[PDB]
Amino acid sequence: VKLFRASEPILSVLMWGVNHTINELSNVPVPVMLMPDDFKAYSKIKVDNHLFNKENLPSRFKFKEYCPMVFRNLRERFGIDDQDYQNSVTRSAPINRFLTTYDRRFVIKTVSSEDVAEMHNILKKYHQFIVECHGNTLLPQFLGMYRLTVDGVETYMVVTRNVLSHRLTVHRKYDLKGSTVAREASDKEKAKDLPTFKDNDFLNEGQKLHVKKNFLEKLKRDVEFLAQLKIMDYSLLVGIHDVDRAFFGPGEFDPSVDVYAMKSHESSPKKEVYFMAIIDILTPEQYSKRFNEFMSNILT
Amino acid sequence: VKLFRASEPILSVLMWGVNHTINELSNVPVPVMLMPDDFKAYSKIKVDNHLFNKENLPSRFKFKEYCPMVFRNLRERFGIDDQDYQNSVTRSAPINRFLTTYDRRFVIKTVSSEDVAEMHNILKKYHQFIVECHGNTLLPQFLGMYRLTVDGVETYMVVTRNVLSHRLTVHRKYDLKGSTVAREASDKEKAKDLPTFKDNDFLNEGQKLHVGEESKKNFLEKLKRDVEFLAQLKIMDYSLLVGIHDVDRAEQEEMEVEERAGPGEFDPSVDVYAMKSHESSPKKEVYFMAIIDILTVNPEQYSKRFNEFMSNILT
Ligand SMILES: O=c1[nH]cnc2c1ncn2[C@@H]1O[C@H](COP(=O)(O)OP(=O)(O)O)[C@@H](O)[C@H]1O
Ligand SMILES: O=c1[nH]cnc2c1ncn2[C@@H]1O[C@H](COP(=O)(O)OP(=O)(O)O)[C@@H](O)[C@H]1O
Repeated sequence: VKLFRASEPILSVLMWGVNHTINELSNVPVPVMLMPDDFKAYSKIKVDNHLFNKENLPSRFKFKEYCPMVFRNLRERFGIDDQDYQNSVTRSAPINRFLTTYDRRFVIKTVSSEDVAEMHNILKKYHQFIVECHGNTLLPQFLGMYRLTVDGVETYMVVTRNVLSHRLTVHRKYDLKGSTVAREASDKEKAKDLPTFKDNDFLNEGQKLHVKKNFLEKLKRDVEFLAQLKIMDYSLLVGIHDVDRAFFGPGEFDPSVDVYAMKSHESSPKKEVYFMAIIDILTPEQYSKRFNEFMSNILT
Repeated sequence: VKLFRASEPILSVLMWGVNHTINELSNVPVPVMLMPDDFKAYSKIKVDNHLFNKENLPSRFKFKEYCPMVFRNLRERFGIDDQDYQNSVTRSAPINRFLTTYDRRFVIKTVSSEDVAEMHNILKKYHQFIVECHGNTLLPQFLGMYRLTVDGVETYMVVTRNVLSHRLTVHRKYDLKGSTVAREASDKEKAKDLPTFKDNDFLNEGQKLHVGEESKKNFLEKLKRDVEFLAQLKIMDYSLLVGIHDVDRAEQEEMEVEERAGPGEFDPSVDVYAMKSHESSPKKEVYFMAIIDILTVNPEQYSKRFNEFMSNILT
């Protein structure tokens, strides 16, 4: 019984809508492939109850899903079953603009109208690039994109698969950009429960990441693709888990789930698990090489 | 997997709507009591898809369900599972303004906005009546009420359980109102396949129904209670619907079907208006009898003439 009980009502609508749209899709056959119109399609639902079912939902709200068929296909190509996606969103309210599902499997990012337009401009090429990868890629894995309307105000959301592990506590996080600029953790951010250490502090800390080659074979392909689409401003996200810090076990992960995880070599000083993926690709060619250059020199 | 294919877009929308509201309702807990708000409540849904899922449904439609908690309670009080109700509407398109679900269990009547308003003004007394008679009534058993919007046009629909069996063929039917006036079926009507006969057609045929004492008296007690209730609401124009099933004729027809390649027994949990004919009766028959057309000569007077007529309708 899905009472859509959430820490605030926009999350109740998120849960209701993902539930609703995924059930509707279970009544829509999967095609022999996608058509152009699938890349221009949307679904729209306006809910207007009166004295009914108001305990957790609002009485009036809207939900819009951009390109349901394309995103259902992507979900398939990334190895995610729709009912799993549905349960990760609906079984308990998402948690903390960036959210995660209760099981930390997927992350929900608030985006702008500009970003939604940008994904529409990239979508057919993104999808064919993922067809040609057989999904073996470091780009964000886009699972769904929604517009919610609560109390008159529209909110746009993109759902991705999580870079970090949904089970293993992550001990240090870095947001690398490869720039010839000055990205460093702010003193306010440096005092966070878990800091986000941008580019400079990765070399001012001295962390290396020890292991090998298939990774760069995939990354070069990715950033070539992003530059060739005039995308800039993207970051690479690195997460460090210290096994030693510490049923189930330490350093133990499922690679079918934590798709980006990577075990450290025996030669590493500490026993570690790394997680690595590209993020924030909704906005040029120089940016590619510089960026690649930086990460060219993270691995040992 | 449910395509909702139907001969008309409105039926498709009806199937979608019953599916949607029943599944929504399954996420809503079943209340201890009903509250008064529940009798003014409604659920609205407005769909505008674009290049998406338009094989069977329209891109744009609306669906409204009246007092859904109240009709869910009613369903439960008439022994009808919600899951079953949605399957009868959604597994296959309803058929032939009157429709029936494919499995012939439920009847869907297009009605008027005034009918919806009348249902609203009587619903709370109707629900109390059903509660205090435990669903034992010849009145209509109302299961849902909806408003569909297709091509900018609203259509009101009331779902009821069938007076007629979902299995046993009906070979005669009468619509009796007890009126003093000459109710008779037209040449047009009397030329249909299953013509719907009226009062004087019933009398000129000298039809009488032998049900036996026990179920006769159950029927007459039910009917006294029901039409007293109706009269206390200023409701008229309602009829008794009687369908007659000829067991022997059904045996012959079914055998003629089998040749092209129990008997007279029914389930009273399902065919709740069904009565066997007395052990010592001329033909082995099964009747189905109920009150119909409830949303609208004094009302006390209509009650009186009606009851005195239907009292003599059977032996
Ligand atoms: O998939 C994720 N899992 C966990 N945290 C993430 C994930 N994606 C982004 N983050 C966190 O939120 C931050 C915002 O990243 P992003 O570059 O997409 O936002 P931006 O447009 O403000 O630059 C990341 O640097 C990191 O702190
Ligand atoms: O429950 C039913 N099962 C089978 N036929 C029905 C049922 N209800 C109504 N009918 C058919 O519809 C006819 C008219 O019904 P009703 O008197 O309620 O509508 P009205 O407002 O047009 O007079 C009935 O006399 C009968 O022919």
